[PDB]
Amino acid sequence: PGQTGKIADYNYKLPDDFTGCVIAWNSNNLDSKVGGNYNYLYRLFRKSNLKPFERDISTEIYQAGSTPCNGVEGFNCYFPLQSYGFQPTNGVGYQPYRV
Amino acid sequence: DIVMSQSPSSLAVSVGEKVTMSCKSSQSLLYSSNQKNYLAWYQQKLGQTPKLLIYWASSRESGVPDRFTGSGSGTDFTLTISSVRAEDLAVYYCQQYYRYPLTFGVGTKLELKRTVAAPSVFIFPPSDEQLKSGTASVVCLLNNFYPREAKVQWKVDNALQSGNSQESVTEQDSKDSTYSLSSTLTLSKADYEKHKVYACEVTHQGLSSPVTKSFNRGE
Amino acid sequence: DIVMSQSPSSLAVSVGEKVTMSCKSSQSLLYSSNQKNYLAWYQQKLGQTPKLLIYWASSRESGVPDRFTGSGSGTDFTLTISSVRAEDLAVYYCQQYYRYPLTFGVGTKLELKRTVAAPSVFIFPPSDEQLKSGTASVVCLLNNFYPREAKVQWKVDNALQSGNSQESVTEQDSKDSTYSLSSTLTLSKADYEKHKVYACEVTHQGLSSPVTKSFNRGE
Amino acid sequence: DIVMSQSPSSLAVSVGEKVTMSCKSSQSLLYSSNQKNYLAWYQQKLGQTPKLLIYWASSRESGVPDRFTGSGSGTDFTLTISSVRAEDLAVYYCQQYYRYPLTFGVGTKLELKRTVAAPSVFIFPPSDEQLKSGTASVVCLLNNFYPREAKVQWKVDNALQSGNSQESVTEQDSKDSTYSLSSTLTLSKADYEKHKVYACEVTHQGLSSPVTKSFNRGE
Amino acid sequence: EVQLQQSGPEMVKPGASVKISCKTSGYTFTEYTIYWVKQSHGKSLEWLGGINPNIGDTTYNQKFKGKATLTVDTSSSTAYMELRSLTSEDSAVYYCAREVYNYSFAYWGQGTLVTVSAASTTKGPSVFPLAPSSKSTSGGTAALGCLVKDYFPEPVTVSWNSGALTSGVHTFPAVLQSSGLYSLSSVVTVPSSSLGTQTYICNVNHKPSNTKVDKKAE
Amino acid sequence: EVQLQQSGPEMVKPGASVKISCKTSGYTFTEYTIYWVKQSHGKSLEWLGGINPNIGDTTYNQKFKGKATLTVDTSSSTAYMELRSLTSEDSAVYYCAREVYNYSFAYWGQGTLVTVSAASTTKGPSVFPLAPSSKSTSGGTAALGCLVKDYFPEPVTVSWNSGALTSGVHTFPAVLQSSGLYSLSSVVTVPSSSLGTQTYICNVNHKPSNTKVDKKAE
Amino acid sequence: EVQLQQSGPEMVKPGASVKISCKTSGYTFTEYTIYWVKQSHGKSLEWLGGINPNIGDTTYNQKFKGKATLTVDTSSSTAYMELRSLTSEDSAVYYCAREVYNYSFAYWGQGTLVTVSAASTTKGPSVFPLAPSSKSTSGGTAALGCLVKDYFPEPVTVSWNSGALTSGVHTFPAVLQSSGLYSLSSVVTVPSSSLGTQTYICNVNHKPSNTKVDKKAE
Ligand SMILES: *[C@@H]1O[C@H](CO)[C@@H](O[C@@H]2O[C@H](CO)[C@@H](O[C@@H]3O[C@H](CO[C@H]4O[C@H](CO[C@H]5O[C@H](CO)[C@@H](O)[C@H](O)[C@@H]5O)[C@@H](O)[C@H](O)[C@@H]4O)[C@@H](O)[C@H](O)[C@@H]3O)[C@H](O)[C@H]2NC(C)=O)[C@H](O)[C@H]1NC(C)=O
Ligand SMILES: *[C@@H]1O[C@H](CO[C@@H]2O[C@@H](C)[C@@H](O)[C@@H](O)[C@@H]2O)[C@@H](O[C@@H]2O[C@H](CO)[C@@H](O[C@@H]3O[C@H](CO)[C@@H](O)[C@H](O)[C@@H]3O)[C@H](O)[C@H]2NC(C)=O)[C@H](O)[C@H]1NC(C)=O
Ligand SMILES: *[C@@H]1O[C@H](CO)[C@@H](O)[C@H](O)[C@H]1NC(C)=O
Repeated sequence: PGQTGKIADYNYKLPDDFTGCVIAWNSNNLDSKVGGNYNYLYRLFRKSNLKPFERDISTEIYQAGSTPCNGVEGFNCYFPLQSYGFQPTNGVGYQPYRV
Repeated sequence: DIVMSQSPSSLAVSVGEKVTMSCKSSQSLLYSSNQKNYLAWYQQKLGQTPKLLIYWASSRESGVPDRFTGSGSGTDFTLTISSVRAEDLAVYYCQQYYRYPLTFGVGTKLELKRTVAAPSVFIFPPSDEQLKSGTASVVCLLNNFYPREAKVQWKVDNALQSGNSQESVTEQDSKDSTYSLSSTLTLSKADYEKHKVYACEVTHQGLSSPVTKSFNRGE
Repeated sequence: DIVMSQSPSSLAVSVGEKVTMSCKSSQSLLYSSNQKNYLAWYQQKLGQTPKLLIYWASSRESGVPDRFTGSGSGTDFTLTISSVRAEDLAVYYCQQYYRYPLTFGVGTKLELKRTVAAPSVFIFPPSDEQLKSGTASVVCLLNNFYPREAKVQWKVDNALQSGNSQESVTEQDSKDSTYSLSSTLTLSKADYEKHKVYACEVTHQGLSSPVTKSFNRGE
Repeated sequence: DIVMSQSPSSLAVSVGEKVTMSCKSSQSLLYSSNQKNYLAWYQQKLGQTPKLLIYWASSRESGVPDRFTGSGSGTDFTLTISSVRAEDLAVYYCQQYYRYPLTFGVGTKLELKRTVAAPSVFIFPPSDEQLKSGTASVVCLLNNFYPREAKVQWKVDNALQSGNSQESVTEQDSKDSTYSLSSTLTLSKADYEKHKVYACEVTHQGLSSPVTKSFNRGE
Repeated sequence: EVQLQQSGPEMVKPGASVKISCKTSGYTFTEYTIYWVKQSHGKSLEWLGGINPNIGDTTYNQKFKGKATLTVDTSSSTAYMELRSLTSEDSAVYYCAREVYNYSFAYWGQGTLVTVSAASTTKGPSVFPLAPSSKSTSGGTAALGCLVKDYFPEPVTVSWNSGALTSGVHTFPAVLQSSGLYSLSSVVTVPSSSLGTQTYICNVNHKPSNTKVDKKAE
Repeated sequence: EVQLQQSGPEMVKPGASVKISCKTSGYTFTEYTIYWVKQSHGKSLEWLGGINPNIGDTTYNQKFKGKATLTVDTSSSTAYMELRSLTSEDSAVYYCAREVYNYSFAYWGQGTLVTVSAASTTKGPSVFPLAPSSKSTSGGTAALGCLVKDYFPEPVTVSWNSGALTSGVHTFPAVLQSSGLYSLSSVVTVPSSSLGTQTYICNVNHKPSNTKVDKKAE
Repeated sequence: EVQLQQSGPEMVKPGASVKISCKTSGYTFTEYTIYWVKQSHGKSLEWLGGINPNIGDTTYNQKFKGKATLTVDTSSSTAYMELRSLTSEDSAVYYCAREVYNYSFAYWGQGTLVTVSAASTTKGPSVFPLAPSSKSTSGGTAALGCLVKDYFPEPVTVSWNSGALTSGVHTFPAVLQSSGLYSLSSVVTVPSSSLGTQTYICNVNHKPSNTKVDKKAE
């Protein structure tokens, strides 16, 4: 509550008046496999601002410049999602948290 | 789309009237989703780099001067300056940011209302100091002439030779209501000793007969 | 067209006295309503611009401490420096905005009386070599003494020639607070070869008897 | 009281070791009250301004990268650089201020080593075309060598000539990470033609055989 | 209030290096990017492009495409656009502009109005005025100017002939001559019946070269 | 806020006019006015007018009445002033500060120097080596110097022992000769009984003109 | 608001003094005392001592004490430094240091370029070509250049062949030889494939004196 971030804006918002509890634990030792973990991503770029408790299921192409992409990508039209590329045998610091 | 580069050159525009900076877009307002337009205006005055003036063809920010008067939509765009003043006399340009490739057009270079006149042709002898430099410089200069696309005729020693003279028009005048062309003659001193007569013949619109003064060998 | 006189004519006054700066107006300044007089006094530092001291004849400016006091009446309101400070060393002006045009005087420059110290004055005999240079520059040096009403005396074989001598002074210093002088001599070629004696004699207040220097041929 | 000795001069430092250069303080510096000591360590880029590393003899400045883990008090002092990078290569200093005066060493240069390699030593005889000016210069120069530990021996007529200059060596080369030590010899033209023998003996560390450069006049 | 300011006089010689910089200010650099423009020194304005540095791939218009090696920096607050084989004809100022999620070129700086030569050899400035010798029987008025030679770079401000007519500021568009420095001329109107009361004096007011010489024509 | 910035000394021959203003900003053209202040080399100031914002009606001082040309720009709330055929006492630096409803001037700009000269180019003064001629019986101490004449523009410094202490640098209150070019020297402290053990060299080292000349006096 | 700028442009002959001061300001005057330290050609900063005008009297390091007799201003918060009996030994880079009650030296100032040279006249660099004498058996690659000796003043960085191969040129720290002029060397290795097929020209860039000379190396 009260924090900011690209995750907190385009991935998952949380109310300031949130009275609750959250549980997390390490679970990346078998839910992943070598070759980069593209299974779990995080949203970076989105044209419409998200509201609290709204789901992000759209995968629209990022629209980088003022000149509209409008279905055609290229210069100033770049893809909005990228993978993690983490290695499976790293510590929890390089690992996701299951919440 | 096609990169805009206006042709033909002339499409008359007036100062102080409903000024029209005419450049059309090859596309209509048919923006596929949610119908958003992408129009700009960058106009270059003396030295100053143009800033944001118009965005999305309908709305300007708070503090943007009301000189812009909304008119035209679709395949056409035209901006009108409100009460053109000395601040509003400059070179004009237009721009859009809708699709590939992005470009800035040629724009419109402003000219103001006044009738065509005759050049101020006069003959001036070269000073003895300048001739010492090894070149003979005779000044033949023109005033009060028009338009943008003109021509100057140069004849040398009864033989039609071109490409040996320098010509360039003067910008929008400040005080004496005059345009001018700078011509510095490019020859060697050797021609001065093997030839005798150096005179300029100007045949622009404003004259009835060309001005040709005659002189005797030795200035 | 309108005359306003400061005072005194001159005053060699010290830092630490109570110096008098007043500037007079044409008529009494007091009107009934708002009971205020439109007038302000200024001080200019050397090189720096004038700065405000008094306004509206009764109070003192925010930023200007109580060193200066607002006083005076009628035509005159007083500029008083209580224990003239180390940063008050500059000229003092008076400014008027009570009757147009804005007409100004020179202001009060507070010099100080000191005992005269004489700089080492010498003159160089011009050889015939100097004629090759094309310019005559004889040197006579004055510096480090007071006041501005000093003298440069030119005697040549008991003949008084005038109309070619000027003076130039510097300002107050911190340690000795005397000045630096520069006087320039330019002579004619006709007098250069027809005589052998040309000199400058300083006879300021601080000497007892004027010294008549002389020299003999042979170095 | 306390005197400080900086060392070593030039020795390679690697990534990830615990740096320890011999900096000596003659007396224990344990400040009696509050048992708090005060120390400052320097880092200066080549020619730059110095900066602090460890203060209070134990603690580092907050917000500084983790290459810096130093401490030391009394007689115990040691600078530590972990992961020495190519820009961290410069000269480091040590200085106490538990007691006036401050004492400063001759300087401690930390270097970076690579695989063994050596440059071919050069000899520089003067060209005879320059003899137009009337001066002849026989110079022995070693340039672009690594490691910095090289030396020049001056022998003329089997007599050791030294103590005629004070040295300040070149820093890192951008091309091959090398250095340069140069000595300049000046003589007169008159004895130049009638004397012939001037040579230097090079004993570079990276050479596998004793190199004896020599020159013959006339081939 | 995002502000980007230009910097650096440009007299570029071909085959040389160039220092690319844009001092971004008014914003943390991870929010808004930089788009660049070239001015064709008195021709139609030329759009080139910019970068959104998230992956870095960019394509410009043809002239600015691939001459040099294209770089970018998301961290030290500098965007990069350069040219190799810089010549006199394309000798132009590196303009860059901040972007807005609505509009691409949003704010400029003070800018640099720079005239560039291709490192031609310097030539000394020699005063060459022209004055008539006999009486001027043309009648009424004339048109003459003074020669300002071997100046680099712009600008100059000129007044003429003791304000006989209150005009006389004239600095015409110049072309590249063979001397490596452009040529200047002016125009003035002066009555011809002033043989003795008025003279032709030209004040060379080229600020860069610090040349100031006058001359009284008898 | 109330910021008025002026700069740039202009040297033009008599008869023309130069374009300098005192630009206010941020407020509607309704209320406040302006003064210009000219100082004439330690003599009286030279006020020339002020601008009335409500109508544009202008003020003249009666003696210099028709000198001022009347202009006003309501949209920018600031105009420009120009003077023609001024006299020598108006030929100096220009200052102004935005007029205050209470008193005249509070905070200033840098200013601009305009002085009326007769088209005279900088002519080098003659420098000669210095050697004593008569015996040193002047009294007090020893002091000698070289006369420097006809310099422009400011400043000029002649060095004694290469100028270590701030003794030997000065700025005279201004006076106008026929060309109005000034004469600056330096002050040195030397014992009177030590004539012969010291060297005295005079060089002109005018920094603005890019002058650096070497000279040995035996 | 700590603002420290050392200042004072002078080019000094032997036998004079030097004054490098710090225009300190920003905080309460008596809170800190700010002291001085000496730098010579990149060696350890030799700390000299300090004087507090709020203390007034003089006591220093015994080693650097007697030569100085110093004034210092409490009002301008400006500290000055001057040692007397100056010779070439104290010709050194001067810094002033800010005291902290936790550590001693963390943040430094600009520094000054103060050199007391032995009256070397300003003379251009005399290029001396170098050619092999015995057989060309240098080994690895060829080495040829132009020797720079007896020049004044510092510095020299040599550009090579009209600004093409201009990365990595180097300059020695400056010392005064018995020759009476600075003798610094700058030379680079040249590729061995250009033995005859390329022309050898030296381009010295002695910027302070503005001298540019050309010479061919065989
Ligand atoms: C249960 O499910 C129903 C229907 O699925 C939900 O009902 C809607 O609830 C919302 C919440 O208030 C109502 O409010 C409206 O919300 C609009 C926002 O939705 C718009 O964007 C959507 C996203 O589209 C992108 O991604 C989808 C991928 O799934 C792609 O299909 C699209 O092409 C796009 O890529 C659109 O799909 C949708 O059409 C809208 O454009 C907002 O715009 C409105 O103004 C309003 O706020 C909405 O009216 C309800 N609609 C219906 C039919 O019920 C309900 O919330 C779910 N949950 C519960 C508890 O009932
Ligand atoms: C920048 O662009 C936004 C619109 O962009 C939108 O941003 C998010 C909210 C998402 O919805 C995006 O999908 C979307 O692209 C401007 O916001 C609004 O723009 C509209 C224009 O269609 C404005 O409508 C009019 O604006 C004029 C301005 O003269 C008003 O006078 C009218 O009354 C009418 O409102 C609308 O006002 C505007 N809203 C706000 C809050 O600004 C945004 O203005 C624009 N900003 C700039 C600086 O260009
Ligand atoms: C210096 O030490 C004092 C202890 O009194 C502390 O308050 C202060 O934060 C220290 N300064 C720094 C920069 O750590």
